[PDB]
Amino acid sequence: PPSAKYGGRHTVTMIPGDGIGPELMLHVKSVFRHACVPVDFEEVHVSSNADEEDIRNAIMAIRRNRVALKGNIESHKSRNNILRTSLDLYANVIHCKSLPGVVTRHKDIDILIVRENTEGEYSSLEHESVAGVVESLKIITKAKSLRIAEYAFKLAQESGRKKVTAVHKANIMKLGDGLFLQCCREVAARYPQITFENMIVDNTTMQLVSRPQQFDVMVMPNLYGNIVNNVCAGLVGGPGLVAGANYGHVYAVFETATRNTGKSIANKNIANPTATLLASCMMLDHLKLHSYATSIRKAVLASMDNENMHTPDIGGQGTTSEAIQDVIRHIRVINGRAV
Amino acid sequence: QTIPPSAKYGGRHTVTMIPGDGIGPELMLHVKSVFRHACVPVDFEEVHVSSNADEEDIRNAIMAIRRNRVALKGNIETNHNLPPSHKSRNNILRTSLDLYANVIHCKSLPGVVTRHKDIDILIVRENTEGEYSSLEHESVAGVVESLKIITKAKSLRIAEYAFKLAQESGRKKVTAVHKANIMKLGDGLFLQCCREVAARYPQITFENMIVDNTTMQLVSRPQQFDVMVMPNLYGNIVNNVCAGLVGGPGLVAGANYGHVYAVFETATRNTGKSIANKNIANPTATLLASCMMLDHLKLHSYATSIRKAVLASMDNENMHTPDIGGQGTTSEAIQDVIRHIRVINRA
Amino acid sequence: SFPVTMLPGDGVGPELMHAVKEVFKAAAVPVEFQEHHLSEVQNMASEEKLEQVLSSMKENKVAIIGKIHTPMEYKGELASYDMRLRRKLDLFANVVHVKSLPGYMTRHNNLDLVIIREQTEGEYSSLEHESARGVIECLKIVTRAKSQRIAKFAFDYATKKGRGKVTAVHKANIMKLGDGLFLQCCEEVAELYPKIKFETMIIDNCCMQLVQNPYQFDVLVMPNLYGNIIDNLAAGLVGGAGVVPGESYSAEYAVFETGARHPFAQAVGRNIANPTAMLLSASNMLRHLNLEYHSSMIADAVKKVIKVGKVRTSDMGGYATCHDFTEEICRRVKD
Repeated sequence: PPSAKYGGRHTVTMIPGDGIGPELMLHVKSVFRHACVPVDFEEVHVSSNADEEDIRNAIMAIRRNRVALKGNIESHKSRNNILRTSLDLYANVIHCKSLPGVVTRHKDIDILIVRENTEGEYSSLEHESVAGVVESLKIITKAKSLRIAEYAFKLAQESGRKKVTAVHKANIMKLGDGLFLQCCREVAARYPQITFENMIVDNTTMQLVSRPQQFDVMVMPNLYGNIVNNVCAGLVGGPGLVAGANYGHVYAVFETATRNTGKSIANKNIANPTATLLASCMMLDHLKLHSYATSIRKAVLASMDNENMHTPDIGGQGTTSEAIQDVIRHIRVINGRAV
Repeated sequence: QTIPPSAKYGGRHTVTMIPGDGIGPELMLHVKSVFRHACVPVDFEEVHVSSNADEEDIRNAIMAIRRNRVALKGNIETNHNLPPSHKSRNNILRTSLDLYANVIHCKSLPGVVTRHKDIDILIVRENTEGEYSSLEHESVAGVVESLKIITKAKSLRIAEYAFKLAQESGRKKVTAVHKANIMKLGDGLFLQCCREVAARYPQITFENMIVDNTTMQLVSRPQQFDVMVMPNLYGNIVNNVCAGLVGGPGLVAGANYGHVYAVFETATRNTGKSIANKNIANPTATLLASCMMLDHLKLHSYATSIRKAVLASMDNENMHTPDIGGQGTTSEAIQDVIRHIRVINRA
Repeated sequence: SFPVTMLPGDGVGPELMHAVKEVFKAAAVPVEFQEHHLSEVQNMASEEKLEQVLSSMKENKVAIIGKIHTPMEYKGELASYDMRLRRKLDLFANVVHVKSLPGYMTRHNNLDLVIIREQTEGEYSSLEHESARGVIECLKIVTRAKSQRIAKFAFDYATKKGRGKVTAVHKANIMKLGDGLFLQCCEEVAELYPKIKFETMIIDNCCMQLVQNPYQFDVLVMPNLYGNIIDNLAAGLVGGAGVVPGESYSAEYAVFETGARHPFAQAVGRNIANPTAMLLSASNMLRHLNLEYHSSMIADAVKKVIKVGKVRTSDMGGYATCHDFTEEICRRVKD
């Protein structure tokens, strides 16, 4: 079919999942309600109950709308992995930014990390050649490297960024990374107005705790992610802040940075909604509703300039029912639009 | 689908070839023999085509064409029509192949004297949207409605083909053929379909002409025409007429192109069922079909040395076939062209 | 005239070609041979002059070689050169005619088959390492591209030469996803040539049937490892490496070599080697060079002298020198 676009408010696949998404989604439903957002929702069920084909029908819903926003879930494979293969989603992005409302150990942060999802691989297989001996295989495809190198440079010219860096370890793996390095080197000659940098992952991690301001755009194979990702997550504060997204050649799915369910903090009205809201912010940014996103974006970061609207996972004492209704106030609404 | 790439193993391009019914086979063997003497790196995949079992087998016969993007065929006797349900054996192939453009090349022959001389014309027409409508329902008795169809999309695809033809070949004038003065919308749609692309090739002069005066203009001063284009309905007229101007059906190469696939056919669709194995049939068209088939495989060096030959053998009066007014037999012609065919570049 | 590059290879390689030289110089074939001497087989330490051999090969578009015998545990990687060369000329398809010849009386007769063998993939890609002390792990590689293409060449040869059925050889009952992938690419193509019946035989079970009733087969397509195996088994049936000719095409270039590796015994230029395999391949080379005159003469000249039987070499139940046999080829082609 075609992406459905009935005239007026657009249609987006909506799925809460396990964890606080259901509590989260209704609050983002209330955020889209208050902001008069002309975006409907088609909620879809997920795994740990309706296993196998039941999720596929919901994917078939995501097969319709080229855009969805989700929480987190959970031999064989994972549902998130099975989803991004069933949609060929090969561009996992996260936006790590300093927040004027929570002082960290460092300030002035704006960072976009993009990795692949099948390219990094490293989960391909393994064989017990003999008792106690295992072969694991790094898999570097020239195509997907170029394709994820293109997504990095195109997005940088779209978001006005200045620098894009290649994170690698070609000094030790002369071929796998040495292919990925020159793979980015071919792309960088086609975007000469953007400065291109390479860096060993070691010296890169040392620079994050010392000078993260020298990092605008960071591209690497998907293996190095969990390191750089969960470091830049805690660098701006941790999980409940950074907003994630999984793109594809046609499809684009938004989510939180860390895939943690937080099943411990369940219905306690405690968990930080910041990231789940920011996921809708750059999800509206994908739908080109920048007006509606620029409102919700500055609204939460100015509402977070208060210390009583923090959540326990970052150090505060307030609940979700407060800061949510509090950002509802900081959304200036005149005559049915975000002004 | 499961379609692979048509490939050329170490030299010889592998081309699909169909014998057909009547004159078809007895000519193809000479085309083989002509090639084989000319040392042409083209191997031939024979496929028995139709009138023996036109039910499901031919279809396994489609596949060979869908494989090698280039085929050369003779003709197939028309279906008895007992089925009377479409089923043009030739037509079906061009449907399941998306063969939209049909191209013939009427050129004058210095050895074939006609009423007019110095003629060179390339004719272009569609197949599934160039009118030629089927349907035709009976509203009530004594009343029949026919529904000629123009599609704006296939009209531009055949239009762009008319101009992509002119630039690559160094032509100078494309001339549309239509009856927009009677069907203002149908043929005017095609007309404005031509005008749109006509501005994308400004170097190529463009002109329109009514189908009526165009026919008159042929029998008087046909040299003015360089490239002509129309929907498939008016073709049968222009084709058979331009065919008879420079000679007869056995002198016009033909071709049905697709978006990728390319099939070579004779200018005149004559079964010849009455001249079966008479060693009589005019080969000069069928040969010319192989010529532009080599030109499409980008082997001009051989299509050019073949072309200069067949013009060469034809000029002696004795080689003409009966269908054009001669007294010779094919075997003499094929060999005389083979005589004319020198060892260019072999031993 | 037409110039074709000649790679003598190792062993009797040069001693073969010099007979094809005397044969050619006796049938006035218009072919000068720009000999690109010694593809290194440890006779001369040579390497990465393959492009120099390709360069004359990007010109003359066709060549005939001897055998680049391959060395053992030398050359550091001893990455097989031919393949290395093969990779260079992209010679994915290697085709070895097995035609019992009128005179030669083996344990099998009037047998006519044809072996089709891929040359890039398979184990021949030297992918080995040490997992731990004395635990060596070696790769088997199959590309569904280079497998679809050899299956593509497989049937198009069957139709071009009018053969009956191709039968794909495999061991996919072990490597269910390796040969299994290759086995699928064949059926995906075997369905495309429905005029041609198509079988799938487990590798060993073929090699068994090949000694009992190889007459049941027609065309055989397989990866490289099964190829180099079946190639030598088959040639022994027809007569041996002394008669069996071989061709290896490409996208455009076309190569003609001996069918099997070579006579294992080191006759080594004692003029006791048989030039037949070369000559047949050499005539099958003229039959590609559109000199269908010379090729169809040379074969008959060779095919006759065999059926005569008055002159045979060690491999064929007789004792006679190479030049003894070569002259009689030349003599029986002058009249």
